[PDB]
Order: sequence, then C-alpha cells, then structure tokens
Amino acid sequence: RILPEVKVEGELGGSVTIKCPLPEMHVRIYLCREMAGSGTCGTVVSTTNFIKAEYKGRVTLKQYPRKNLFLVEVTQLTESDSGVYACGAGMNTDRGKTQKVTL
Amino acid sequence: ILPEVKVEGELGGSVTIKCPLPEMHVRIYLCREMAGSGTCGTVVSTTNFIKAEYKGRVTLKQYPRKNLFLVEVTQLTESDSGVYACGAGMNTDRGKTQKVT
Amino acid sequence: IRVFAIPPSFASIFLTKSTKLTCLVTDLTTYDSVTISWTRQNGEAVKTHTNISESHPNATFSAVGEASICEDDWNSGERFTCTVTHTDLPSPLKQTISRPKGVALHRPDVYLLPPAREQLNLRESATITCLVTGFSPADVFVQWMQRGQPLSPEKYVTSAPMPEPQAPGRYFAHSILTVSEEEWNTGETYTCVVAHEALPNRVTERTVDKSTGKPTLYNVSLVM
Amino acid sequence: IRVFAIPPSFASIFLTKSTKLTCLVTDLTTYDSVTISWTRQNGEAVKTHTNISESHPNATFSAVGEASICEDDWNSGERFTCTVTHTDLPSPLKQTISRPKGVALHRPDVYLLPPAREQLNLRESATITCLVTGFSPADVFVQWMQRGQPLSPEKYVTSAPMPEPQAPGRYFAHSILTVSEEEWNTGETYTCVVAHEALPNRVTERTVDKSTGKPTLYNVSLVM
Amino acid sequence: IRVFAIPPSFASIFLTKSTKLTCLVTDLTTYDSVTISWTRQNGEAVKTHTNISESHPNATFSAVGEASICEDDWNSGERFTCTVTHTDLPSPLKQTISRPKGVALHRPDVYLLPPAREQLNLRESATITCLVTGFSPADVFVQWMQRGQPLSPEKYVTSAPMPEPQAPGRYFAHSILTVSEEEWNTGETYTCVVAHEALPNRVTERTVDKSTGKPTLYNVSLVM
Ligand SMILES: CC(=O)N[C@@H]1[C@@H](O)[C@H](O)[C@@H](CO)O[C@H]1O
Ligand SMILES: *[C@@H]1O[C@H](CO)[C@@H](O)[C@H](O)[C@H]1NC(C)=O
Ligand SMILES: *[C@@H]1O[C@H](CO)[C@@H](O)[C@H](O)[C@H]1NC(C)=O
Repeated sequence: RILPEVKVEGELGGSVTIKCPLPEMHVRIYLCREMAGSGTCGTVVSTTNFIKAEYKGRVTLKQYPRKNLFLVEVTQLTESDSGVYACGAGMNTDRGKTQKVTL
Repeated sequence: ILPEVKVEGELGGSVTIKCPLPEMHVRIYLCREMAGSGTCGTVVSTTNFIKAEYKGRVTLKQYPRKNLFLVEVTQLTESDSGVYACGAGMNTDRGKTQKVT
Repeated sequence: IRVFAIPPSFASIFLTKSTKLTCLVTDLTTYDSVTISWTRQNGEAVKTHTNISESHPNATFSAVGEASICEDDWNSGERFTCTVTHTDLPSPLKQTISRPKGVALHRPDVYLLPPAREQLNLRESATITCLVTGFSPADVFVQWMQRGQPLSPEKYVTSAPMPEPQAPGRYFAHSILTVSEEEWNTGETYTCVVAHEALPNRVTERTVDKSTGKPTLYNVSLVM
Repeated sequence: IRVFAIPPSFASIFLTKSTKLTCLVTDLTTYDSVTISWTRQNGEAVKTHTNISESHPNATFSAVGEASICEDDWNSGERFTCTVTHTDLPSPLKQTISRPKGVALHRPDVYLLPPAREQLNLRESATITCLVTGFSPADVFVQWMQRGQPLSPEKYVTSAPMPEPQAPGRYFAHSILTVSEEEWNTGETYTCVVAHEALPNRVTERTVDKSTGKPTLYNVSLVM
Repeated sequence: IRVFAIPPSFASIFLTKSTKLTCLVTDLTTYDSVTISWTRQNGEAVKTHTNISESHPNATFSAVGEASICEDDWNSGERFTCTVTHTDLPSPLKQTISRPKGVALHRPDVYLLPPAREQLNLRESATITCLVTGFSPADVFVQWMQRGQPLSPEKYVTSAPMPEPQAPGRYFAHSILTVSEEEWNTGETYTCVVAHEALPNRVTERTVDKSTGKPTLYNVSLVM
C-alpha cells in the first residue's frame, strides 16, 4: 500500500503530475478516485478511452515502459477535494489498486 | 461538493444562492435538512411548493444561458442557517447535487 | 318571476342540526325587503328574510329568504308547501317539495389510504384519501377530523358521488386531504368523518397514520 | 343565440384515435333546413355533417353537427367555423373553435394506491386507486390494463377532474379499478395508463403489485 | 438523374405527430429553379414544398419536397404522386408510394436488462440494454427517458430490426444506453419507451435500477 502524496498546491493554476508504478504486462491501468464514502474508487482515466466528466479535457496519460511508470497529468487542476487517487491495473478496479495518491 | 456559499446575516437582509441547473428540464429544488428526521426537506421546487415557514419570503429564478437556479430568501428572520441542498429529480432526498450552508 | 326550490341537504342538516327549506325567485330585480313567502303544509312555518343585496351585476338580483322546521320533518317524507310572495313578482303562488323516498339504504364502507411512497419521496406534500363505498341515498358528507377537531374546509376536496361499477344502486366518493410531508412523517393520525343516512348512528370515523401499515409483532431492520 | 359546439376531448381523441368535429347544438331549434357547414377558419368548408341525425327540435339539435376531421392541426392548430342557416334564420349562426388554446400544460403525476388492509381483510373485494394530480390543462384519459391487456371499462370508473386545492390551476382525478381479493393476493400487474397532452409522449403508466411495498431483501413469516 | 422518395417511418410519425412525405433529389446539376409537386392519388394537390434546399458539393444535387398530412390520412393508404420538372432533369417525374398492407401484428415484448457485474467492476461506463422482442410490423421507435425527460439520442444506440430466428414473422431490436457506473449504482430511473403499432396504447414502458436485480438474501421465519 505505497502512499505517495503529490500534494500539488498550485490550486487553480496548478497542473498536477503523478507517476504511478506500471507492471508493463499490457494490462489496462486506471487512476481511481475514492467516491464519497462508497469505497469503490471511480476511475478518472484508464488505458480504456474512458475519461470522467469532471476530469475530462484536463486529464492526460503518458507512458514510460523503460522507466516502468505511467504519468497522469491534471492540467487545469482546479480544486476538487482530492481523496486517495489510487492508480492500479487490472480489469477489476477497486481490487487491483496498488499506489494511493493524495492531492 | 459542499460549497456553502452564503452564511450571510441580517434580520431583514436578502440572501441569493446560485444553484446548479442541469437543464434536462428536470425538477430543480432548494431543500433543507432536518436534524430530527435526518432527511432533507423541500422548501422550494419547480413544482410550486412553498414551505410553511417560508410562505412568500423565498423566490426562485431560472437562467438557462448561465445555467443558474437562484434562490432568494428576501426576509431572513434569522432562523437557523440550515445546511441547504440543491438537487434535481423527483427524489428530493437522494437527488441532491450541492450543499449550501 | 322564476320559481326555484332548493331542498335541504344532508350536509346542512348535519352541520347546523336544523333542516332549512329553501325557495328562491329569479328574473326579478330587488325592490325592497327581498324575500320569499314561507309556509309549511299547514302554513305555520312563516319565517323571516335574509341575504339582502341591493342588485345583481345586471341589477336583477334574486331575492333570498329562509324558513326553518324540525330536522326530522324533512326525513318524515311528508310534502312541505312554501308560499312565494314578493313585491316584484306579479302574482304570488306556492310550491311543494319533499325528500324523495323509496330509496335503498346501504351502509357506507370507509377506507383510508395513505400517500404513496413516491409522493412522500418528493417531500413536498402528501394526499391521504378517504374512500367511501356502497352508500346510496346518494348522499355523504365527509369531513376531516385530526388532532381532535376539524380542519379548514379548503384543505380537503370531496368528489361528487358517482355510481359504482359493479353495484348499481351503491355509489362512492373520494375525499383527498393534502398535508405537508413532515406532519405525516412525524406521526399524526388524521381522522376522516363520513356522515351519512344509512349509518347506524349516522357518523363513522376512521384513523390512519404512519404506523398503521407497519406490522406490530415482528420488527426486522436491515443494517449496513 | 349561438351554435353550441362539442369540441373533441383528448380522452375522445385518444380513445377514438381521430377527431370528431362537432357542432350539434345543445339547446337550439331544429325545425328543418339547419345546415351545418364545417368550415375551416380559411373558409374552406371541408366535410360537413355527414351522417346527420333526425329533424327533431327537442329544445336542442337532434340532427348532428358531427363530422370527422384530422387532428394534427385539425383539432389543434387553427379553428373550425360552423355556420348554421336555419329555415327561420336569415343570418346564419356561425362559430369557430380553437380547442380552447392558451392553457398552461402540466405533466400529471400518477400514484397507484393499493387496496386498504381492512378491505382485503373483509375479503369481499378490493379497489386499486390511480390518483392523478398536478395536471395543467385539465383533460386526462385514464385506463387500466393487466399484463398488457386493456381491461373492460365496466370494472373501473374514473372521476372527472376537479381543481386541486393547494395549486389553483392544477387538477386531480381518481380512477379506481375494483378487483377481487383473490385476484389481488396473487400477483397481478394492474397497470394504470394515463393519456394526457402534457405528458412526455402523452402516455405514462405505473403498476402496483401485492408485493409492491414489501421490502424485497427479507421474506419474514410467522408460523403458528 | 433519379430523385428518390421516402415513405415516412413510424418513428417519425410518433416523433412529429404528423405524417410527412419527402422526395430527395440525387445526381443532378446545381440549379435554383427546381420545383416539386406533391399530390394525392385522387389527383388533388396537397400543400407543396416550402423553403427548398440549395445545391450539394458532391454533385448529388439535393432539394427539399414536403407533403404534410395527418397520421390518419397516411393511415388511409393514400398514395401520392411526386413530380419534378426542371432543366436539370427535363423528363417529367412520377412516383408511386404506399404502405404494405397484409402484414401481421404482434405486440412487442420489452425486457430491460441491467449491466453485467463485470461492467460494474470496471467502474467505467456501463450499458443497460432494452431488448425488444417479437413485433411483426418491423417498424419500432425505441427511446430512453431518465428522470421523466428523454435523454439525448447520442447517448443510446438502438439497432435496426432483424428477424427473430424462432418465429419467421416476428422481429427484434436492441437499444443500448451507456451511462456512468456511479450513475447506475445510485438508484436511477432508466426507463425504456417502445412505440409500436400493435401496442394497445401504441407506447409501452419498462424501468430498471440497481434495486430490481437484488434478490431476497434472508428468509427470516419466526416460528412460535
Ligand atoms: C416459512 C418460510 O418462510 N420459509 C420458506 C419456505 O416456506 C419455503 O418452502 C422455502 C423455499 O421457498 O424456504 C423459505 O423461503
Ligand atoms: C422497528 O424497526 C425500525 C427499523 O429502523 C426501528 O427504527 C425501530 O426502532 C423498531 N421498533 C422498535 C420498538 O425498536
Ligand atoms: C415467502 O416466499 C414464499 C415462496 O413461495 C411465498 O409463498 C410467501 O408468501 C413469502 N412470504 C410472504 C410473507 O409473502
């Protein structure tokens, strides 16, 4: 349960970039967003073409196979009380999370 | 989201709260949570319901271009700043969108 | 000039407990001391005028008078003959009316249906409906009695009796009471009171609240 | 002195599936030569009264003014003139009807209230209620159905609309369909289908089952 | 040098409430004076085009031709003549268009299937799928309403009718609505509205939410 906390404090002007670990086993990834007391992290972005409504347009994904990392960037990054932004791989979302990320 | 925008305060002041208006023509309402029941109670709605305590003192306004539902409490008899809730749909309790203490 | 006979209704003889024969004159303008003459079958019921108005919007207001007799007299079935004498009308006359007899009596069956869960989900208002079935002097007076006594007549609406589907003689009516959700949610009893002829002692009361539907023996609560 | 017209109702429109432009005059004279010209507002007299009834002035037109126009804007849209020349009328009595347009269109809100517990306990019968509240222009058409089969109009009777107390403009109505308790205790859909002009696609039904309130997640039973 | 003609689809009849007839010009040169004549089979010309369109970049010159009649007039099996005469297509045009009588008529069965558990485990957009079986006319209009108001046509993607393997005459069609997983888990409306001729009220509805698929997990008994 590795817990990087990027904590980019740029607020409206900030553009948070988080690099989560990556298996590189061609499995899909996702950036979870722990939904308000549900416990089921909802995916912000993934290898699948899905991007959330709220995080659309500003969230982008970039690959580092040789560095074994996946970099997710929220460019606009306008304030939205960031909860554990877990990044994990696998078809299952909540179970497959690896690294927690707090913003 | 809990952007309680107005804790404004006056015996005869008027507070205007902007409310997210989804526009799919759904019923949009201003709601009030009650501690005893634990369930939010409607005070204003697109359907012409005006709560017993707020008869004639609260008004609703629509801006589709701006996507704003403004609720205006014109006479605050300084009764308890409640944790008010914007929501949509025909289920007041679970349809809340934003909180506005 | 135009003779009208308004018989007493069961609602009036229930509310005031004194039956009130009504006769009226139309197509005439109000000269002075507007009224309709009053007699019974024996002519003893000579009563006084009421509802004086200067003129109609068309200056041809209908003169109004009233007469009083014992309540059981109307239900006795005997014909009552009220005279008609007014200064405007050219010639006085008299008319006779009575309660229409020979009419089956079936006891009303009263049910109270609470508001549907969806109406409570809207959390705006809630309609408690008093359904009265199987009554056929075609008359019913339904009112709402909560917390001891009478709610404002504006709150509840009672539909006119309408002839039933299966039973030909027996009718029905509906009386909806619209109250805010929090009183219902709280717990508040709301009675419904069907005053009717065919009733044993003319009045039947029913009670519904939030806890009527819930079973009393078992109480199963699912917790997460 | 005007030609009374009976505009088709949305209930009549939906049940008939067509409009029946009608100027049968309630309260007129029908001596002879009482031509109904179902003219349009543009002066085009289309089909007038075809299949008109007999010459009988029973203080009304026995002869009909009914036709069969085309709904879409031929009921709505414009207005339809009916110019009636009598055998005693030099100036033909004319009248156009725009299906009283200008009203405020609200969507009905439908709640199915299941039969009361006391009624089921009596086991004689049961009455399901279809409360329709909140409509704008007051002309709803309610039917009942069961598993997609429209039930016969004999066993359900629905009250006419009547001014809602809390909201001045809005109206309410009741359609009660009366079953058999042994039909209710077994699962039966008993859908209520409301056809109103202001509903989404003019129709919306809501069903109720004997198992419609029961909590689903746990089947509590008492064995004695 | 050929102008196609399109008979209206029942989807359009339900959507616009009025039957419309259209001829679309294809494979002509660019011009401006193109005119179109719409007539009934009896020879009386119906109201012709209004606001005809301009040329086409792909050399398939297209023009607008409109004939407006009610649902009943098209239901009367009214063949129309579509005539185009201009320099670009010098030859006169004639077209014969009808509605294939002799067909069967079954009521569609509408089943509303919730998303698979695997879709929800992705916590991505989940597909709800109204599957509309066995309807013979093969012309159906599936629609989706959430919270009582229809969703945008972009969100869901109903397929074209295809024959049902078990019964030749019957068909089927499926509509998929891709909606957010969080939206599904929070109890939603998600109703599917199927409009078809064989349906009694011509429109039917189904509703699904997270609650419908939940089974009774506890059968508490309380022997005593
Ligand atoms: C008494 C009781 O509620 N238990 C029932 C039982 O009647 C039934 O035979 C069986 C399967 O339906 O198990 C329970 O659901
Ligand atoms: C009956 O069940 C409800 C379910 O929530 C519970 O709140 C209530 O306390 C129960 N009644 C009693 C007397 O405990
Ligand atoms: C429990 O399930 C059985 C299954 O047949 C059913 O017969 C019974 O009515 C259910 N219990 C109640 C209280 O409805």
